[PDB]
Parts: sequence; C-alpha cells; structure tokens
Amino acid sequence: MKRVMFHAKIHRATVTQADLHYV
Amino acid sequence: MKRVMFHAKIHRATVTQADLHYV
Amino acid sequence: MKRVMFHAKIHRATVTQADLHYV
Amino acid sequence: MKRVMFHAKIHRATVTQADLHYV
Amino acid sequence: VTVDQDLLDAAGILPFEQVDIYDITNGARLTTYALPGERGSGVIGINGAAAHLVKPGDLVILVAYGVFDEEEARNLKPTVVLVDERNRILEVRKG
Amino acid sequence: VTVDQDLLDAAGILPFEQVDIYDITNGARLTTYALPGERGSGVIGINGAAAHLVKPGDLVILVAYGVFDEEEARNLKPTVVLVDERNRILEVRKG
Amino acid sequence: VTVDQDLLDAAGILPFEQVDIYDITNGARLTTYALPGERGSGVIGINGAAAHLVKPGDLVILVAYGVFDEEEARNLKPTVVLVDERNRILEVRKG
Amino acid sequence: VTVDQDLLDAAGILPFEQVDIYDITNGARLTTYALPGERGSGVIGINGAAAHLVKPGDLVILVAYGVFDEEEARNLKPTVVLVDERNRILEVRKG
Ligand SMILES: O=C(O)/C=C/C(=O)O
Ligand SMILES: O=C(O)/C=C/C(=O)O
Ligand SMILES: O=C(O)/C=C/C(=O)O
Ligand SMILES: O=C(O)/C=C/C(=O)O
Repeated sequence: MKRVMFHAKIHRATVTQADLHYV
Repeated sequence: MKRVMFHAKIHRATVTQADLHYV
Repeated sequence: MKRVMFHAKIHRATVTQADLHYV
Repeated sequence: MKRVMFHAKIHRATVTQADLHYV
Repeated sequence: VTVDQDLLDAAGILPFEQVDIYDITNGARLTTYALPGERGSGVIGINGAAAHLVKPGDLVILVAYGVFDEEEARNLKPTVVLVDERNRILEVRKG
Repeated sequence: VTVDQDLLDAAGILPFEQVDIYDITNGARLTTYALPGERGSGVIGINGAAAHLVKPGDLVILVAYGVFDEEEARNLKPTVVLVDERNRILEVRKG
Repeated sequence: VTVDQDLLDAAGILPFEQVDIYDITNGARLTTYALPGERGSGVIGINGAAAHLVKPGDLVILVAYGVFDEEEARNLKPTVVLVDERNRILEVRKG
Repeated sequence: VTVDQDLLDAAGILPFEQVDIYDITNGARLTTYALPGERGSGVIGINGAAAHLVKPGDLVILVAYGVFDEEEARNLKPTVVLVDERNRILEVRKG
C-alpha cells in the first residue's frame, strides 16, 4: 500500500495579490 | 515519493449546456 | 505519468436509508 | 489499475481542543 | 455508504473502495467509501456525517476513480450501472 | 463534463480522465471527469449533479492532475489551452 | 489534527499521513493530516484553518485512504478504532 | 497560486505541483497548483476562480501531499516554512 502524506507546507503566508480574470 | 502535478488545463472555457437529469 | 480515471459508477440511485449516529 | 481504499479510521472521536492561530 | 452488493458486483467497485457521491437532488458532493449491503435489497444507506448532506429519497451518482498506467488508461472502458427507483439493475454499459 | 474532443486532444486530457472544474463566474470548485464531445462543436456540457453548481454561460477552468515520478515531475511542462467565447482554440502553451 | 498517538497506533495511521475529517455534529468535511499527540491524553486537536469548521465538543470521524495494488485491495481488512467520550479505546475492529 | 520561488525552494514544492490552500482568515479550503513567482518579492498571488475564496490580506497555509512507499513514509520528515508578514523566511523546520 502507498500512503498519501503531507510532505511540505508554507505556514501563515499573507496573500499579496489576486487576479480572477487573468490569462 | 510520487508527486501530484498539474499536467493540463483548458482556460476560460464557456459552458454551453447542462443536463442535471441526463442518463 | 499515472492518470486518475473514472472507472465505474452507479447512476441515479435512490438513497433508501441514513444513520448519522451509527457505529 | 491501483485502487484508492479506506484503510483505517477512528470513529466518533470527540474534539478536545482547537487553535486557529497556532504555529 | 452501504450499497447492495449486487450493484457493487455489477459496477466492479470493491467493498471499502473510496467513492464520490454527487447528489442530483440537492447538489451536494462528497467523498467517502463503499460498504457491502444485503444482496437484492436495493439498499443505498448513508452512514455517519454524510447524513447531513445526503438524505433518504435523494437521487445520487456514485463514482469510483482509479490510478492508471499510460497504456491501461488509453484502453479503459468505464462501467456504468443504470438502476430503477428501487435500485434494481436495468442495464450495465461498458465504456 | 462533455468537452469538444478537439480541446481534449489539444490539452492531452483523455476521455474519462478525472478533472477539476473551477468556476470563474461563481467560484464553485468540483471534481468530475471528462467525456468526449462532438469535434468542432465547442461543446462544454455539464451533466448530472454538477449542473447545480456550474451553469450555461459560466466561464470555467478545467484542470487535470497526474501522478509523477521524481524525474518526470521535474521535467514536466504543463499544457495550457486558451480558447475564445465559442470554445475554439486560440493558442496552446507548453510549460 | 493532533491525535493521541495511542489512537494512531491502534488505527495504523502514520504521523503526517493525510486524513479526512467528517464532522458528525455539523456535517463539515475536510482534508488535512495527522500529528502525534501525547499518549493517553485522549487529545484530538484542530490546528490552523480547520478550526473554522471543526469545534471543540464536536463528534468526528477520521478516515485514512491508501493506494492499493489489485491483489492487496481485494484482501484489505480496514481497521476501525472505536473510542469513548474521552477518546480512550473501547475496541478495534478488523475488516 | 503564484509563490515567491524562494519559498518553493525552501519548502521543496515544485512549480506546477498540486497544493491545498487552507485560509486562516475565512476558513476556505481549496485545491490548486503552485506557480513560481519572482524571487524575493514575497508574492503570494491567487489567480483564477480561487480569487472568489482567497482574498489579498488573507493569512493562508499552503500544503503539499505526496504518495509514498511504506518505507519512505515511515522515515518522512515534512518541511515547514515559517514566514513573516512580508512572506520572508523566518525559519524552516524538518519533520
Ligand atoms: O463513518 C464513516 O466511516 C464515514 C462517514 C462519512 O463518510 O460521513
Ligand atoms: O453522472 C456523472 O457521471 C457525473 C456527475 C457529476 O459530476 O456531477
Ligand atoms: O496548518 C496546517 O498544517 C493545517 C491546517 C489545516 O488543515 O487547516
Ligand atoms: O486557472 C488556473 O489555472 C487555476 C485556477 C484556480 O485554481 O482557481
């Protein structure tokens, strides 16, 4: 059996920008 | 370890139809 | 690359019972 | 084909604590 | 989700296999696993927390996804089990 | 989700492959699978329970994820298919 | 989700393994991972963003899914850990 | 989600790798993939439909999950990147 494991994370990062309609 | 990666996408496509009760 | 594919489904089945607090 | 299967579970456990802003 | 094993047999979905439930009646979508139900009973039972989203009388779609090698993926013919209002098999389609 | 097969061909997404749909119009996010649609029709059809969340006229993003070995993952160049308002291919980008 | 390691041991769920949490109290369903908690403490702690959905006092179901070969999948006997209101083990079922 | 590549480097998350975003500010949880952002810019940009759920100013947790063999899973030491309010690395923890 293969296991799905958490291998890395970036904790409490702040979102700096967003672009709903990018391309 | 195997990685789950985004390998392809169709961007900003327009939904042309829907059928909730199809078969 | 391995692909995740839909391999089987049961279509439009009717839920006959539910038990939120079963054991 | 490889199958994704439920292999283990802890049933009806009670949440004892929470910390939204931990580190 | 307890499923009449006749249906699991026809679908090729194993007991304990993960399955997604897409609710036609209310739009809920969730991931859980299948449990073998009494054969011929037509049972489709929602146990546990999922009972908050999927109710008796709801029409649902149970879907199972597998992980395939390049070759097997290209030759895959999905199995579709069609059932009546009592969850009895009407027809099984291949790919 | 039925997709004009010309688009599946250009994207390298196989019929029956699992895909996520992220709705630009309303924010809905769901997992389902692709079905081959009539070539050149520009069809993007939402069948079943997903119709509760994704409506005709919605702008969406269809994304497919694969499972890679360490080596192939580092050399992966994702395929991006850009289309117009009629779902005709405008350009295909590599990685 | 920090889990009394005695429970992880009994379930056969490894620290850092991905697990789904299905909330019996409010119906929330999410994916996160397990962290080893002090043995015998009966701790079930929700850290981070998940705290928005799963609250202290909630009854929950923690489920782990694995990826199996055809053979192992057919012989699989899932482990079920039943606990009391203090998260002490009452019984462990096999398949 | 565009991420300052210095952060991807420190986390060991590859460009195009699937990642989950758990929003500390509002509780949203979604799955998407990472894109390399300008090094040292501290950029964390949400592109596409995800912008409906994750807003500028939100505090988030980006998590990547892999598929492991029995042996590697038991020896796994997850990487945790801690950052400041400008997304600059403060510390990196191992397992
Ligand atoms: O109790 C279980 O095993 C599953 C519950 C659920 O899917 O809600
Ligand atoms: O009926 C199906 O096959 C899928 C339905 C859905 O994704 O909602
Ligand atoms: O901070 C984490 O690692 C996980 C958070 C969550 O699952 O909400
Ligand atoms: O456009 C994309 O590639 C992804 C969008 C999303 O995750 O919302």
